[PDB]
Amino acid sequence: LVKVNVLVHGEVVDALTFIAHREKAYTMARAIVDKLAEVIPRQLFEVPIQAAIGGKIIARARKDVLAKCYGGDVTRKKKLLEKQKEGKKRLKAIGKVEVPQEAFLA
Amino acid sequence: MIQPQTYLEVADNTGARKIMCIRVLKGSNAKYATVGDVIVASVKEAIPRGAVKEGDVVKAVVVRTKKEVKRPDGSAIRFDDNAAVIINNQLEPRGTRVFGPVARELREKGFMKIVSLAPEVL
Amino acid sequence: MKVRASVKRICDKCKVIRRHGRVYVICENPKHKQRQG
Amino acid sequence: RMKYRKQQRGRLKGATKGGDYVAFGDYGLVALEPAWITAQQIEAARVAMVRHFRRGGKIFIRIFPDKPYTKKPLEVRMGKGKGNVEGYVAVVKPGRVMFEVAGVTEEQAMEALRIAGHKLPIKTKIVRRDAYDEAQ
RNA sequence: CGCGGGGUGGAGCAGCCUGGUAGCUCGUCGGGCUCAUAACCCGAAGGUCGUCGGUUCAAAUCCGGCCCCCGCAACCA
RNA sequence: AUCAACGGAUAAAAGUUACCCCGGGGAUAACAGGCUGAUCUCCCCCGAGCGUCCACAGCGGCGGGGAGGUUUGGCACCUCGAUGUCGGCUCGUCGCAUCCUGGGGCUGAAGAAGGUCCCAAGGGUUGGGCUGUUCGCCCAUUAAAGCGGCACGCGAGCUGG
RNA sequence: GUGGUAAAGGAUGUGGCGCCGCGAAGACAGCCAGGAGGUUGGCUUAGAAGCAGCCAUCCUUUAAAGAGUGCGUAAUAGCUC
Repeated sequence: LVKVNVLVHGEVVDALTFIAHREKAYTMARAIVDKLAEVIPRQLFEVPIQAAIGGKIIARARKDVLAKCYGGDVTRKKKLLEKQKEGKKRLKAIGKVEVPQEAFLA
Repeated sequence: MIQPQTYLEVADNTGARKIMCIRVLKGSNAKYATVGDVIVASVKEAIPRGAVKEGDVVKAVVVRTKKEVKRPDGSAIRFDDNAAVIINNQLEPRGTRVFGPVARELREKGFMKIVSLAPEVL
Repeated sequence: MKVRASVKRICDKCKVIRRHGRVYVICENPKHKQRQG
Repeated sequence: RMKYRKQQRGRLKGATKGGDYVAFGDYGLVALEPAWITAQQIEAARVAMVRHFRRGGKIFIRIFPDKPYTKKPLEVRMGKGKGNVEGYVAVVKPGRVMFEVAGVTEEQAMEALRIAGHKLPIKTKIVRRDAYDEAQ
């Protein structure tokens, strides 16, 4: 029966996982795990909430300023491209919570 | 008679006599909110404790204050614009509605029971 | 299922087709639309 | 990957015609007048190979990895003197002999060769034992 | 996609740029002061110098490009 | 004598202009044109290994072929004796590789529901919420609520943030 | 409607060409009845005793000799070949 869990950037997530018996691990993985996407996205980080059932992960479930200095500089584009790129590393980390549970449970 | 959003009188189960409208309920293009129709709308005014509270709702016509015609060319105007309220697809929340006899109302004939419930004076 | 390409006799034994200039294969099974056309 | 410990940092170019030869082991392939082929793809062969030969039928691979390529940095504009690196290929022109001996026997390769044949960016051809050679 | 700034004993930097040689601090092992602990007295202890591949009779070092960290850069279009 | 911006104007030498001017020139950009098609947009190809019996309903890892030419640019010869350069309303229209309605195929299809795949422009294809925005989110939806063309349709017709 | 700017790979397109299955004691079919007679699993035996997940390497007939290609589950049937 084991105890198939799940993963979601954070940890422990809502409150799933039971007992994956008879390959039942991935059996429902591509099902429940792929919970659409919590209906709500919250931010543009795109956290990857996998399924820490008991591995070894299993399941596998941003402003637009860049184009404004138009017509040139595959240079300066990059300059302003890194600015926000740094936030992600400082966001997902500092941006505690990021847990939008209590959606539909499906 | 017709309306997108507007001030239109509810006179129904709101805790005060008004609802803001949203729009016509069926034909995509239509603009006009013809009578004998159900509508999306909302109250803006207050309530005494009550029930329905603030939020959103779908529901129906009463009167017009802008020219009807009958096939028998009966006619009937009224410088005021109340309209019906409904829960779900169809049934009428409040079991109370003061209003008169009137003509166009039942004629959609999707909700016959109502007619009894608003028969009277004023 | 008009596939664009390939087609290599997949209802096992199967008939090459020549019609409307178009060229296909049908065998015993509908679950074998080898119309690369 | 498959290259190392470079003499330089960037070859020049050419491509016109060349010469390989006989098979080693009475199973093999050969092609036409190839453009360079990336190593992944080159390695992909054996990668594509391994699964199919009894998912184990051992085979010598083939030709060695070669030339550098790059978009300098990326897609800014020329300004580079011509540098930076990533991918490697093969000298490929008369239709080089491909190496495919195993003992894994018959069609299992021969269609894997078609697998290979369907693989790789050049029309090819299919070969085995034929007519020897000799060397001192 | 440039730069200029550099990566060192547990941590801290000194020490190097001036080819044949790393030091100063607490914290540190064991030891003195005690009803017990701090204080306070002492010892000893211990360093591929981010990699690397090279110049070199030899490289912490000279030198080069890969690896992280600092800062300057990134125009009117 | 690093006069090494090393054939050197001095022997001794910084900037800043959006307060600028004035000349000249397409013998260098910006929007645009076109160029090839790099990146993108899409379609096949191989078939792993999956997905109650499955390689080829469903998909597609590792790959390849493209095509196409709207974004990224590289370009740069039309031009500097005038290519007025964002969205917006107006009124359009081609194109389909379709987004809703046609007609099928196919089901891991009882059937309705659906999914997926062909072939086809007659049409049609919303009002708002808020910011310069297309875009995007959303609210009710409603048969449905598509891309993209056309100097990023549209200044001798405007708007003008 | 190939001329008519395209790859890949498909293609019993078609053409003629050389190389190899005519066995007129006569074939590959297409046909029709047989389509094996001790040809039945020790490892699943939930049945496989070909026709799910587990060996095919010797005789009987010769009509041919399917170690068995097939559709699948109570073996099995039952239709191919």
